[PDB]
Amino acid sequence: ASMYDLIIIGGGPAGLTAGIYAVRYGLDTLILERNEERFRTHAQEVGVKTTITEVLSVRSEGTKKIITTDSGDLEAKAVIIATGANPKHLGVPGEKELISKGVSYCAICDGPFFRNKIVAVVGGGNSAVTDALFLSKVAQKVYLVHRRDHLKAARVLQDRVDGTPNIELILNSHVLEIVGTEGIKKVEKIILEDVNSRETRELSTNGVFIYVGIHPNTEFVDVEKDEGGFIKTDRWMETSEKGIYAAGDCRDTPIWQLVTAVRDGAIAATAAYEYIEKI
Amino acid sequence: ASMYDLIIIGGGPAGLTAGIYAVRYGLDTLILERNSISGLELMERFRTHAQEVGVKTTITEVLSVRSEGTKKIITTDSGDLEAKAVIIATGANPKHLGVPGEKELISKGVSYCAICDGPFFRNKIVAVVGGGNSAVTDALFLSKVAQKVYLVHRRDHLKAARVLQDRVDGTPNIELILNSHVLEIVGTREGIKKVEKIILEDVNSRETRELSTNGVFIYVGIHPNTEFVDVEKDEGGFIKTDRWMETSEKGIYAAGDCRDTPIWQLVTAVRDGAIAATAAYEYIEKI
Repeated sequence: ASMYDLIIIGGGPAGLTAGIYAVRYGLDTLILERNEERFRTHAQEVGVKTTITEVLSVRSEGTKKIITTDSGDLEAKAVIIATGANPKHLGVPGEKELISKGVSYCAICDGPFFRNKIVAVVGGGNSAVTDALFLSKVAQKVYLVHRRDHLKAARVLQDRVDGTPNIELILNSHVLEIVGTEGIKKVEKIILEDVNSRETRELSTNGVFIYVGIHPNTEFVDVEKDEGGFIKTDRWMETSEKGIYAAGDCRDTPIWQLVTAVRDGAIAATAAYEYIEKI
Repeated sequence: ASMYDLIIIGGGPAGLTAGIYAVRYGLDTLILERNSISGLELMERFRTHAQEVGVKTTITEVLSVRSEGTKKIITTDSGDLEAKAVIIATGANPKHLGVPGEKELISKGVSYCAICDGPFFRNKIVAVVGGGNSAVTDALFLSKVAQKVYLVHRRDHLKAARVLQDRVDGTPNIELILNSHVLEIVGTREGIKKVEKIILEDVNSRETRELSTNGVFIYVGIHPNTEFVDVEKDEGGFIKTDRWMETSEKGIYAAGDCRDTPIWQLVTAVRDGAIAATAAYEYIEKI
C-alpha cells in the first residue's frame, strides 16, 4: 500500500468519526493509533483500516503528505490530526503511581467518591478554581494549592473561593510528593513546601486533583498554532497548510466551547473529501 | 411515598446522569419520563447503567411545578409529587415546517441534521430550508458532497453572517431561492419510499415550482420543552441558570438543551446533569 487518500492520526472520538465518514465517502483511509469504547468496534465494522504505530513527523511536498512513522514513510493526499490532548503532570513521586487511587484530573468524574472527605486541588487557573468550588459542594474540606503568590483565575471566582468556608487557599506552595497508605493503596497525604521558606508541610488528604494546564499532542506538526500548541483552523477544520486538517482537543477552540470531537471529525472528513476529489 | 429528595424531569442523557450521580450521593431520587450521531446504542446503556445504579423511573406527564417553603410540588396527570429539589432535563426538539409529507418522510429523505446524513447524500440532490447561520453553514457543508443544493428561505434576504453568504455565492452547485415557501414534500410512488420532490411557492407572485430532490433538511428554529415550568427564561423559552445549573428558583435546576446553553452536544448534557445533581445535593444538605 503505502499510498492513501486520507490518513487520520489519532484513534479518539474525533479520528474514529472522521474514519467512518471518510470510508462511507469511499476514500482509501488509514487510522494511526498509538495503543489499544464501542466506537472502535463500530468503526472496524464500517471497514476502517487501523495500524498500531506512532507518528514522528509530517511533511507536505507537491500536494502530497509524508507521514513518517516507526514502520516507514507513508503517503497521503490529505491528513487529519485527531491526537487529542493530555493533562499536564505535576511530575512528583506518587502522581503516576496513585492514579485512579486518589489522584485524578477530573473533579466532575470523581465527585461522589469524595463526599464528606478531605481533598486537595493543585493549580491557579479558572479550571483549578472552578473545580475546587465544585468539590467544596460535596467534600468536607478542600485545599487549593498554587505555586504563585496570587491566583491567575478571574476575580469573580477568587471571590467565591474566599466566600466558601470549607476551601483553604494555600499560595506560594509547590507539591513535593503524593504519599499513599498498608492496603488498599490509596492517597493518604501530600507533602508541601513553601517556595520562599523551604518549610515542609504535611496535609492529610483522601484525593488530589491536578489542574496545571493541558498539553495538546501536536509537536509533530508544523502548522500554525496558538500559545499552547493547539492547532488553528477554519470552520472546516482546515489548518494553515492546505490539505491538512485538525479535529478534537488538539484544535484551537474558545474557552466557553467544550468537546466537539465528533462534529470536528465529521466535518474534517467531508472537507478532506472535497479537497481530494479536486486533486 | 409522595415525598422524595430529588425529582428529575426527563430521561435523557442529562437526566439519567443526574440520577446516577444523585444516587451515588445517597439521595432518594425519582425520574419522570415521557415514553452520538455517528450511529450508536449509547442511550440504552444509560438506562441499564442507571437501573443497576439504582435510580427510580416512572412514566408520567408533568403539568406544573410550584414551590411551597423549600418544598417542591410536581403535579402530574397521575397525581401530585413532593421533593426537596427538582432538575429540569426535558431537552429540546427542532421546529417542524408543518407541511404535507414532512412527518411521513422523516428518516426517508427529510432530516434536521445535515452533518449526520452527509455520506448518504453524496452525489445526490438536496434541499435546505432556512436562512440562519445553521441552514447556510449546512448548505455549504452539503455542497461539498452533494451534486446540487437548493437553499430555500421565505424572506427576501438571508439572515446569516456575510462571510457565509459570500461563500454561498459560488459555490456553483448551490442555488439560492429567496421569497420562497414550501407547500409540500412528496415521496416516491414507485420503489422504496423516499423523498422525490418538493413544491415551492413564491411569496410575492404565488408562482409554484417543482424541484426534484433526494432530501430536505429543515432549519427553522429549536423548541425547548419548558412551557410547563414558570422559572425565568429567555425569548427562546430556554431556562436561565448560573454556572451550577440553578434556575431562578432556589432548589430547582436545569440541564441539557432545555437550558440556555452555549453548546447542544451530548458531553455538555452529561456534564450539566452531573453538576446539577451535586448542586442539588449541596442544597438538600444545607436545608
